[PDB]
Amino acid sequence: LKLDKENALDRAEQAEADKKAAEDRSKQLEDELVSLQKKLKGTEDE
Amino acid sequence: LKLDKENALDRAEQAEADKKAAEDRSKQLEDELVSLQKKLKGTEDE
Amino acid sequence: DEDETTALVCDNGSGLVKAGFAGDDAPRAVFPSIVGRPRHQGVMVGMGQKDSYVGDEAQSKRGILTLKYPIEHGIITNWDDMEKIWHHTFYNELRVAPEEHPTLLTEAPLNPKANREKMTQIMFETFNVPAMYVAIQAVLSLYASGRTTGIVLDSGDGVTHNVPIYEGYALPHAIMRLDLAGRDLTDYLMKILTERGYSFVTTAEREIVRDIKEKLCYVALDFENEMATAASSSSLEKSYELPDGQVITIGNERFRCPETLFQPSFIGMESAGIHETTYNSIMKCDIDIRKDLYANNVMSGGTTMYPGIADRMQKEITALAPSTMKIKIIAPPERKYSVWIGGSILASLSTFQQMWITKQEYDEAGPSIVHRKCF
Amino acid sequence: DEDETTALVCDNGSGLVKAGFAGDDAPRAVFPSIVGRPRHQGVMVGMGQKDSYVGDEAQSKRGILTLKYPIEHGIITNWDDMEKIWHHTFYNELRVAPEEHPTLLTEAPLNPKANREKMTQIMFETFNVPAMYVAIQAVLSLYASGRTTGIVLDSGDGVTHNVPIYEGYALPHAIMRLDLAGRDLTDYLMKILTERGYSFVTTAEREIVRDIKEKLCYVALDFENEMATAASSSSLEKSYELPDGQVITIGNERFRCPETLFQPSFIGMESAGIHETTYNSIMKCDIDIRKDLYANNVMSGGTTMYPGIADRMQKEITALAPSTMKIKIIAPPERKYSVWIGGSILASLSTFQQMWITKQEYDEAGPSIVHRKCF
Repeated sequence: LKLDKENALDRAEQAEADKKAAEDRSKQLEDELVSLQKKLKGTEDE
Repeated sequence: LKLDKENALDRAEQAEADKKAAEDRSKQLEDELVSLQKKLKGTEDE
Repeated sequence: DEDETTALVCDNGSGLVKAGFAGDDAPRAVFPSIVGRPRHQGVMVGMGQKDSYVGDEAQSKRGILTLKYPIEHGIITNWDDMEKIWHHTFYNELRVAPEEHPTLLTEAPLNPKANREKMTQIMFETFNVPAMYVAIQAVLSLYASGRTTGIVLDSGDGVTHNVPIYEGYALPHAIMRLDLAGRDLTDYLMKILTERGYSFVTTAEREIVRDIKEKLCYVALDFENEMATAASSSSLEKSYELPDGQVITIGNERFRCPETLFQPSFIGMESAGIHETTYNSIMKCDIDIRKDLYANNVMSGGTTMYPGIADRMQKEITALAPSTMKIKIIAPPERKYSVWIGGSILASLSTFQQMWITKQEYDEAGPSIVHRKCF
Repeated sequence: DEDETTALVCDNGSGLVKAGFAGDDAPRAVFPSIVGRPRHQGVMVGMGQKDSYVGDEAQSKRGILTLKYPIEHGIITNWDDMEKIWHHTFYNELRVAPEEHPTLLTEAPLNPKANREKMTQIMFETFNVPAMYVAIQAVLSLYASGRTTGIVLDSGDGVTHNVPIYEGYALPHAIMRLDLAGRDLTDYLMKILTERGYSFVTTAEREIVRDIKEKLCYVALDFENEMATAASSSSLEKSYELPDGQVITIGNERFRCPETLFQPSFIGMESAGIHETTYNSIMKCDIDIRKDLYANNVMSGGTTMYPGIADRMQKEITALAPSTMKIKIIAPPERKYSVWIGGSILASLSTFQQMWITKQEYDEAGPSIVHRKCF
């Protein structure tokens, strides 16, 4: 317990830091995907 | 410390679950982004 | 502690108020918009006991306090209490006296005018701020969210404003202001928890319920199927520990309350719900605008923090929307904190240094000046 | 209750329905175009509560109802609700019905074709009318005004048509359809009254605002002078008592809303304004026509009741029109009720008795007959 709030907190913060990097990638990838899909449909329509 | 561990832990586990979800969402989006990029390249070439 | 006269920024909602200095990416401190007053006389020695409590003080001693929120459905009606909140916020937690720093405050596009007049007047006449600027919450939501075009659903505590913006311009003919907000969800949750045997009727209890809501409740992507399951099995119940050691659980109530956003009739409001209200903001706009608004549906403010709201809203708009169009909701981690963040962004833009009311123009014109100088 | 073997007449818009029988000079009654429905679940036994309310029932009980309007900018889309409105209108309140009488219904000149087809069909198939005739509002507006020649400014609830007639003939290329009418003015006033601290969101609230507007608002002969004073002093404000005990006063907003007709940009509309559309309906006609239309500018429909509108529209056109020539506005007490009156005149004229579709020709041809027999 003594260092477990710290181990859990460091895990939470590291996971949150990675989550955010990955959530920001998710948003970037989704926006690119949607725009790319719209480009796809743009070209498919063409 | 149990309360701090428990709060840090709910966050450690949720953050790890969420970072995994963010990595899986960003991975699936990256793979789908690539599928859309390839499908777009397909429609651009077609 | 600052080495420049950066503006101080305060996003004062009907619920919570966020504050920090311009140039940061987050508020330095968060307080409820509350001034608390005791309804009981303390007996024991060493119990504090104040005539009035401000912000976090009101919450810490709330068990015996009436908790007054000076802001009513977006407008400050009690200016004395806002002075207590701003003194404490700027002077004690941000550690900056407004006398040497300009200040930016925010309001909704259809927020009653007296709000912008008092926000400006209080900072100039009580705090002697060198300059003021009342911001548009729609702008701040877009600057925090990385957009110039989109639907702003600022879902605040007192009101859901709902305004479509295109290329940095308002499209006012399509604003569909809704009197359904986070405050009604807290009140509804107190009532639904009462149905389950856990009555919440006091101000201290209101704050307990507010905390329960934020951690336990969600909207559900399919209300009827989630309801039927939650009403049939303990697998969808979630517990919460109350301050006195009692434990409360929430079943289909966990979503029936949040569902009020989609079904406002639950609190007695005449409305088609947040998703039709949002949709009303995207179809009313012009034929060459609609496509860009659908693809950029932007969340800011709180309630946007329900686990299933970004996905249910995207689904409901998609269902109402024509085919071909791409429907997407932007629901950033800066959720609930986005308007404050946008305030920081606006206060520091080089393009916005001429938008500030100085404490010269203010005194020559009087409090009404905010009408011509801000927006 | 009536024994006169005459035609029946109704003017049906997005707000109100005027109705009575042909041959008289006024409607017998005016009903809201409303089918009301309860928006609450009743709890107590013996509280009444209908499944639906019609017309004035819906408006009188509106505090607890959601009010639906079947007509969209001049077109009936909810024919089922109009059938309910018409049943009440004819059978319950006017005390006369189409089953025993020929019936005339009205529409704008460019109104989508489905409107006249359904108006003809419902009177023949659900009311069993012996005959039908769908009339042009422009025709009726000039008959009721004593004209064969003139500009019809038919400002209704959902649309203003702006349509010239010369010597009884249509001049259709000069019609300036405008998406601005009494309902949009009400919505705008709700938003600017929100700015004053009195938010109006619900439909019951919309009806409160429509009452405020009809009694307190005006356009002004000189907007800028009234505005500068009204925006600066309480001497230009007028009080209204809201049905909850509050008192609302309105200043420059009292005229800014009505001003929208001259400046549609106030509600985000792309339009030159009612006085330019009037001018173009005259100007787009041939030069030996223009002079007669300038001298015969005819108001019809509502909004024509705003103080300063008959004087202002004449000022705005004479200011654009060439000199020597006389520009005149016709604006009789029959204002807003003149379309119904024109319907009475057309239905009863002997010169019109060959224009009626009988329930002979209708049954063999179907609803498409309206395009063979009416216009």
